[PDB]
Amino acid sequence: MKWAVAHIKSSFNNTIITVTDITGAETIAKSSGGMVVKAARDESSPYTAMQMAGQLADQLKDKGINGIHIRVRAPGGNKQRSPGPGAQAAIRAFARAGIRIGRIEDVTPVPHDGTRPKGGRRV
RNA sequence: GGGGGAUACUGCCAGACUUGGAACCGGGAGAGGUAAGAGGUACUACAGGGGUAGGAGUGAAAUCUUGUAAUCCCUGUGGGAC
Ligand SMILES: [Mg+2]
Repeated sequence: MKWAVAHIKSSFNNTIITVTDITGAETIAKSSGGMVVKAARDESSPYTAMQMAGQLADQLKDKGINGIHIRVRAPGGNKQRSPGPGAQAAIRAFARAGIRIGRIEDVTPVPHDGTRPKGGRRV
């Protein structure tokens, strides 16, 4: 019974995923949108997220881990705040890969009043 | 310009009257003001540990950034705004 935690940085342009142990100071598997898929336009797709979850599940099985919690985050703060579409797709692809999922937490770093939000309002 | 009559009216004279404003007390309300301090989270700087082919961004791209190990993750120490 080995427990791991997968970090999913889901954006509107990418959904990088890295898998660590409980302490988090050691990583096991990692794969971003462009790590396996060669199109930047399709790096944030749910199909790319399921491909990343599948290609991480076999490495997790090789390392000896069958269950991972999910710590999903958006960029957060002075950028995009809500989680992207790749989070639920990655977690469902992990659950369909055989890897059990327990707790899933949305841990996007939320600022109360952080630095100045870069934006153009209408543009 | 100057005389007589009137006293409502307004201006003059001396009080008063409490409603108008002014002053004080009571339990409450308020992102009211200055002064001081602490705090919240995020960000960021460097350093350390893990890990290894891209991260960022776009309508799509490229500059930019990354093999001097970035992205992501963990630890720690400072930073200024908010
Ligand atoms: Mg403009």
